[PDB]
Amino acid sequence: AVQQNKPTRSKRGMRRSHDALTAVTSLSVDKTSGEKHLRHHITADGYYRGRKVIAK
Amino acid sequence: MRHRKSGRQLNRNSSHRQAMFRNMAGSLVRHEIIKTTLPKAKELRRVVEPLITLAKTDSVANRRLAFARTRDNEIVAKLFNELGPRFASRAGGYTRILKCGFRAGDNAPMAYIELVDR
Amino acid sequence: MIQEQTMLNVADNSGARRVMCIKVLGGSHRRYAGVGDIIKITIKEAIPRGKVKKGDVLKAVVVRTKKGVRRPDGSVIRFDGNACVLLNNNSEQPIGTRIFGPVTRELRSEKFMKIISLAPEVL
Amino acid sequence: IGLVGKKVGMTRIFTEDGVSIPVTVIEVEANRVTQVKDLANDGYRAIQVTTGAKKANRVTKPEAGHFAKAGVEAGRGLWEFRLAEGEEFTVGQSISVELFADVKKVDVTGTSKGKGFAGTVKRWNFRTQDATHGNSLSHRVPGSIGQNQTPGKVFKGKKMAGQMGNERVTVQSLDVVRVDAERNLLLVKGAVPGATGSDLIVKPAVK
Amino acid sequence: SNIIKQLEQEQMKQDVPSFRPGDTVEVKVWVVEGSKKRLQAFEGVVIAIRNRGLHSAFTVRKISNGEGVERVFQTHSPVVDSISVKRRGAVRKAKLYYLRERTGKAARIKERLN
RNA sequence: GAUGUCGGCUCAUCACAUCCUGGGGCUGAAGUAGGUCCCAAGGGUAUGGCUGUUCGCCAUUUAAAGUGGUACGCGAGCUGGGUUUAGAACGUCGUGAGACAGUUCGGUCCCUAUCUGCCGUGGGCGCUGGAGAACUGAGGGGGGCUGCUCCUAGUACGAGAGGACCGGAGUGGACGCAUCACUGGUGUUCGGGUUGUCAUGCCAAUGGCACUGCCCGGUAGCUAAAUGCGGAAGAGAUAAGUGCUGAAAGCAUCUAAGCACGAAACUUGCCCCGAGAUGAGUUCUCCCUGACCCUUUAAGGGUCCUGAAGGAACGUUGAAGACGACGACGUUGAUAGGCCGGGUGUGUAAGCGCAGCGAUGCGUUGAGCUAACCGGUACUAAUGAACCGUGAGGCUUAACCU
RNA sequence: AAUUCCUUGUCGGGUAAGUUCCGACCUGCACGAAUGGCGUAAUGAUGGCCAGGCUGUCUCCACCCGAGACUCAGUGAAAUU
RNA sequence: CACAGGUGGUCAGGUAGAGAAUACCAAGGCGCUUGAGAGAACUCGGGUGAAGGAACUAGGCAAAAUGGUGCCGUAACUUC
RNA sequence: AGCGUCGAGUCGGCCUGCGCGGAAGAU
RNA sequence: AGGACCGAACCGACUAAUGUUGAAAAAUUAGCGGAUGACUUGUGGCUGGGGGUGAAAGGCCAAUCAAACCGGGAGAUAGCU
Ligand SMILES: C=C[C@]1(C)C[C@@H](OC(=O)CSCCN(CC)CC)[C@]2(C)[C@H](C)CC[C@]3(CCC(=O)[C@H]32)[C@@H](C)[C@@H]1O
Ligand SMILES: [K+]
Ligand SMILES: [K+]
Ligand SMILES: [K+]
Ligand SMILES: [K+]
Ligand SMILES: [K+]
Ligand SMILES: [K+]
Ligand SMILES: [K+]
Ligand SMILES: [K+]
Ligand SMILES: [K+]
Ligand SMILES: [K+]
Ligand SMILES: [K+]
Ligand SMILES: [K+]
Ligand SMILES: [K+]
Ligand SMILES: [K+]
Ligand SMILES: [K+]
Ligand SMILES: [K+]
Ligand SMILES: [K+]
Ligand SMILES: [K+]
Ligand SMILES: [K+]
Ligand SMILES: [K+]
Ligand SMILES: [K+]
Ligand SMILES: [K+]
Ligand SMILES: [Mg+2]
Ligand SMILES: [Mg+2]
Ligand SMILES: [Mg+2]
Ligand SMILES: [Mg+2]
Ligand SMILES: [Mg+2]
Ligand SMILES: [Mg+2]
Ligand SMILES: [Mg+2]
Ligand SMILES: [Mg+2]
Ligand SMILES: [Mg+2]
Ligand SMILES: [Mg+2]
Ligand SMILES: [Mg+2]
Ligand SMILES: [Mg+2]
Ligand SMILES: [Mg+2]
Ligand SMILES: [Mg+2]
Ligand SMILES: [Mg+2]
Ligand SMILES: [Mg+2]
Ligand SMILES: [Mg+2]
Ligand SMILES: [Mg+2]
Ligand SMILES: [Mg+2]
Ligand SMILES: [Mg+2]
Ligand SMILES: [Mg+2]
Ligand SMILES: [Mg+2]
Ligand SMILES: [Mg+2]
Ligand SMILES: [Mg+2]
Ligand SMILES: [Mg+2]
Ligand SMILES: [Mg+2]
Ligand SMILES: [Mg+2]
Ligand SMILES: [Mg+2]
Ligand SMILES: [Mg+2]
Ligand SMILES: [Mg+2]
Ligand SMILES: [Mg+2]
Ligand SMILES: [Mg+2]
Ligand SMILES: [Mg+2]
Ligand SMILES: [Mg+2]
Ligand SMILES: [Mg+2]
Ligand SMILES: [Mg+2]
Ligand SMILES: [Mg+2]
Ligand SMILES: [Mg+2]
Ligand SMILES: [Mg+2]
Ligand SMILES: [Mg+2]
Ligand SMILES: [Mg+2]
Ligand SMILES: [Mg+2]
Ligand SMILES: [Mg+2]
Ligand SMILES: [Mg+2]
Ligand SMILES: [Mg+2]
Ligand SMILES: [Mg+2]
Ligand SMILES: [Mg+2]
Ligand SMILES: [Mg+2]
Ligand SMILES: [Mg+2]
Ligand SMILES: [Mg+2]
Ligand SMILES: [Mg+2]
Ligand SMILES: [Mg+2]
Ligand SMILES: [Mg+2]
Ligand SMILES: [Mg+2]
Ligand SMILES: [Mg+2]
Ligand SMILES: [Mg+2]
Ligand SMILES: [Mg+2]
Ligand SMILES: [Mg+2]
Ligand SMILES: [Mg+2]
Ligand SMILES: [Mg+2]
Ligand SMILES: [Mg+2]
Ligand SMILES: [Mg+2]
Ligand SMILES: [Mg+2]
Ligand SMILES: [Mg+2]
Ligand SMILES: [Mg+2]
Ligand SMILES: [Mg+2]
Ligand SMILES: [Mg+2]
Ligand SMILES: [Mg+2]
Ligand SMILES: [Mg+2]
Repeated sequence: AVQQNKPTRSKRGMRRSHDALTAVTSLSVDKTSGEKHLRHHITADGYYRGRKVIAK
Repeated sequence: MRHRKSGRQLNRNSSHRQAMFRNMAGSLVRHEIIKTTLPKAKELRRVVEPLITLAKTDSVANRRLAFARTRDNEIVAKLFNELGPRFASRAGGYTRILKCGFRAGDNAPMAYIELVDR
Repeated sequence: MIQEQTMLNVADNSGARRVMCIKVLGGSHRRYAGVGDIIKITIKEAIPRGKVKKGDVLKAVVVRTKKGVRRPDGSVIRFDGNACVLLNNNSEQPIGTRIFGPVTRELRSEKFMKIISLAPEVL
Repeated sequence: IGLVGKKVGMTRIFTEDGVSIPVTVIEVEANRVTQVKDLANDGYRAIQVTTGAKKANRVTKPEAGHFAKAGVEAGRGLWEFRLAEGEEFTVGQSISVELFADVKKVDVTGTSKGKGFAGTVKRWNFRTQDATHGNSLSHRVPGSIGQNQTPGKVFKGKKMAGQMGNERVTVQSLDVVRVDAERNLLLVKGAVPGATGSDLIVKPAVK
Repeated sequence: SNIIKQLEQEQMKQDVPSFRPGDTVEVKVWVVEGSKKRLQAFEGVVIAIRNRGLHSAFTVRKISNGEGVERVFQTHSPVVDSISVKRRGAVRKAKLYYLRERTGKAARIKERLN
């Protein structure tokens, strides 16, 4: 099965109207380190909820 | 439908899953913290925590059951001599999962799983 | 749970030994006969001198089934084989004069009271 | 009117004459009248009821003000029952399962269990095609879905695969086996829609 | 849960005897033939037990008038008047479905002597 | 510059010239059972043997086994037996190549769906301040089948033979919805037996591999063969039909005026969807009661302060689920895992001791182990925040109140 | 009849029921003797028919294990128009 | 094509086994150049199935079944 | 006409205008 | 002894499913036939296009066969599109 007519740039754009990405709503701030991080995830420097959980 | 069913298939067959969790349980007991995918970490709790519970009561029978389930006498010794004693007064919850972002190669959600008194 | 093509043993002294169900009677698209239901049969095996012959087409009442019968408390009675009693095609009265093996209380009705009376036990 | 309850599960009642009655156990706690609707204000006659309990932190301010007007504790939801002409109720009144003490049969409404996306075999009792005899990839598939150029379309309501279950279902004319006001229980003969723990609406049988 | 367990507990028989698969049991059941109610005995080998509280059941197999018969009794049913163990059997398995393929000498169960 | 073909399968949909069930007139209609015509399309409307068959014949059912239309409905849905390629043979025709609306054996069925359509399921915006709920019901859909037995009654009817209407009670078939208490299936996540082999130093005990190695059982869940429930009654308006009163037409006449009956069709009643019903409805509750500047004076634009109700997001998740969605829960906490106790299943672990030359048996012991179950329990993970959403909501007119 | 149009010939067998099959009959549309006739043990991934066993082929499907399908990240076609 | 294809010779360990079959291993060599989740329909490849047992179908197609060694025993017909 | 009653029209053909039945189909 | 029997290698290709913009311009998987012979296989050689070769299918002769491929006559001819 294949198209009988070439779909338009308009229709292509309409299909892609749901493709937009969503930015992370907000980042959390660790209470000790002050580092931004994804909520419920450890920081880049290995903190979570103010505790040095992971060294380096 | 999967109503009320437990256990993740993890895109493996039963023999592969069993072997993988035996290996990963060994790794967590040895190192006390490992990094793995978040779903594997959640499944690993159901394998590792019963081994620690078993290890609270040191007997020949329990060491052999632990050996049947781990196949590593270094792991069995650590379970019975170190971890069982360390967790003697703790009613479950011997591990904690800490989410740690996404793997570079495949964007897999990752977590650390560690023993709680590490 | 007897259907077309099911082979049954015979629980009587009609002379038939093996019969095949060729119709479950008593409704359009009716799938199954259980204990106490009337079926159409053909005789597949009969003893040399009986009241019936191989190839005769007649009726039978199912008296024992492997699927069995449920009772009002949830209990089940199951038999090791399927068996029926041959009936005259017109009168629907037993051909034989003796009944072999147990039957069930499901046959206690006016039509089959003769089978109950002849049966060695009723479960 | 009826009452809102919860499906506890199924069991049986043995009678002395050796009948086992399969029963659904429905927990029917006090239904509290939260609003009375009348012709003047609402254009129809009904009671709104709540039952059970909700944690204060999950009760929104709009919900809480509605319950506070009635002078009732917050329950887990709100449901309406239409009133017949002689039926009168007051806001704050509690209605118990004793309502059904002399009711012989009930209709029970619940949300059926959810089967997710179901094929035509399961959803509509379509017959399978041959497992063998040359069948190519078409064992549980639906078969033809229409005719030809006339009408050159599929008709609305065509039975096809899709969401099955997880919908409102009423089972009518179930025997009331026992009304136990002390334990807040209604026992009805036979199965009713939904999973253990789901909400049930129980009404005297319409037929 | 607690509700159902309470509803079930009040219906449970309190004097059900101990028995095991392989035991010979005689079950006396009520038979109502008009106004006449009487006890009928069904004696045979217990081949299966379902332990399930009020929903407990057990399956008894006998060879009756030349025919194998199995009855699944609902243990707490009032139809079952009484259960008595006539012989204790020594078997390994919980479920003795293998006896369905056995007759006569092949179907014998050793007595459990303790 | 291709509109795939007989028959089957799957899935249908319409017509009515009706096969059954419903209503009715006439009968050469006693009854039972028929004949024939009228009304009626709600629902229902065989399985097999033979043959590629459609059909037909036959067997045995059924209330009945309707007739037609839909590309002789349906191959981007299946089949490929028939038919119509290439091989081969028979009969036949032909000197022959070959041929036959003769036969015979063998003989590749492609397509990831763009649009329409259809089944499901979301996102957007709208509905005029915002928000959380409960609804009304325009409208739409589903459902609508029927046997047998008994009673009425061996009554009415009939010479007898036989044998009712009307009305009542029960019990089924088929179909549908739900459910898992029971009976069962499954149950590669539970327990056990066992073959070969390799390993853990060895013994003993275990693990890997051999389709889950092969098996025997089996929890939860899912489930049918399991077991609950359904079709209706009632009402309205009618069809054919039957009438009342009644002239035109002193009579007669169901009809012209007027009035009454009358069917599974129709409108309701039952079940489900349903306010995008843009004609965007209703009810209840909740929230926001700050300054100032500017110009293209306007439903104008901006700045500072403010950020509610609620929402979303994230997390732990669910008998919810393709994803979205929907539901529960987030420490003031049982949301999930673990843990504790129980249940269930398997069927008497290991170790030790005893008996035996030994395989093995016996004791400790209904032991040990035990998933998705039940009852509990903050041990682990569900974070303080942050984010979105604002700051009293247009004009006109009427009525009521200042 | 690998040949018979009429034809599902007729009769018998087998089946509850057999346009096929087997046995006969002869009315050979249009067999027939090395473009061989009629048989024939053995042989055959050969054609037809029947029976026992066996079964999800089917009544009528259910559940389960895996690979896809679905979601996320990376890469990234096609016929057609 | 870093392609389930094709390509002659030589070597020949252990346990079980008639065996170079087959299972498990040794020496030795590999996990096959996308992964991660989820646990719908449907498709593919498999396992089990109550009662029935060819009713399926053009046709038992496919599946299920049988399956080893020793001994006993074995019909018509036959070119023996 | 209906019942000698009875007291005004009545009867049935022809021609012609317009209607009625005859009249069942498939999204 | 054997164009003997059962059965791997080896040589084949009867059935089914898959695949059919394939993993593959003929395969894969489960079954299947031959397997001391009219067997199979390596290397090299010979036969050439109206010609070869053919246990014969118009089969095969470099993914091409009722007359190969390449170049030429050549812009054959085309009352057809
Ligand atoms: C090739 C054409 C086919 C596929 C089949 C065709 O059938 C025939 O043409 C039968 S005669 C040819 C048979 N065969 C070659 C010997 C080729 C199919 C058949 C059935 C008709 C008779 C002619 C029209 C048709 C389209 C519709 C149809 O029914 C087809 C054509 C346009 C179709 O493309
Ligand atoms: K039709
Ligand atoms: K009539
Ligand atoms: K109709
Ligand atoms: K056509
Ligand atoms: K076709
Ligand atoms: K098409
Ligand atoms: K297709
Ligand atoms: K279009
Ligand atoms: K169940
Ligand atoms: K189960
Ligand atoms: K082993
Ligand atoms: K609205
Ligand atoms: K949804
Ligand atoms: K918990
Ligand atoms: K023991
Ligand atoms: K022991
Ligand atoms: K136990
Ligand atoms: K001929
Ligand atoms: K010749
Ligand atoms: K000869
Ligand atoms: K043959
Ligand atoms: K040439
Ligand atoms: Mg076009
Ligand atoms: Mg998109
Ligand atoms: Mg769970
Ligand atoms: Mg994957
Ligand atoms: Mg394995
Ligand atoms: Mg669900
Ligand atoms: Mg079918
Ligand atoms: Mg194919
Ligand atoms: Mg297939
Ligand atoms: Mg159109
Ligand atoms: Mg064209
Ligand atoms: Mg009509
Ligand atoms: Mg209609
Ligand atoms: Mg109607
Ligand atoms: Mg037919
Ligand atoms: Mg057609
Ligand atoms: Mg048609
Ligand atoms: Mg196709
Ligand atoms: Mg088509
Ligand atoms: Mg063909
Ligand atoms: Mg030819
Ligand atoms: Mg409708
Ligand atoms: Mg049913
Ligand atoms: Mg249960
Ligand atoms: Mg079971
Ligand atoms: Mg196991
Ligand atoms: Mg050992
Ligand atoms: Mg190994
Ligand atoms: Mg190996
Ligand atoms: Mg008059
Ligand atoms: Mg009806
Ligand atoms: Mg137990
Ligand atoms: Mg053990
Ligand atoms: Mg003991
Ligand atoms: Mg426990
Ligand atoms: Mg012929
Ligand atoms: Mg003939
Ligand atoms: Mg046959
Ligand atoms: Mg004949
Ligand atoms: Mg013949
Ligand atoms: Mg000849
Ligand atoms: Mg001659
Ligand atoms: Mg000659
Ligand atoms: Mg010859
Ligand atoms: Mg992608
Ligand atoms: Mg590669
Ligand atoms: Mg390669
Ligand atoms: Mg080779
Ligand atoms: Mg090998
Ligand atoms: Mg799957
Ligand atoms: Mg199988
Ligand atoms: Mg199993
Ligand atoms: Mg079965
Ligand atoms: Mg069975
Ligand atoms: Mg059989
Ligand atoms: Mg058949
Ligand atoms: Mg058929
Ligand atoms: Mg086969
Ligand atoms: Mg097989
Ligand atoms: Mg040979
Ligand atoms: Mg070849
Ligand atoms: Mg092969
Ligand atoms: Mg051979
Ligand atoms: Mg061989
Ligand atoms: Mg040729
Ligand atoms: Mg070639
Ligand atoms: Mg030429
Ligand atoms: Mg020239
Ligand atoms: Mg030219």
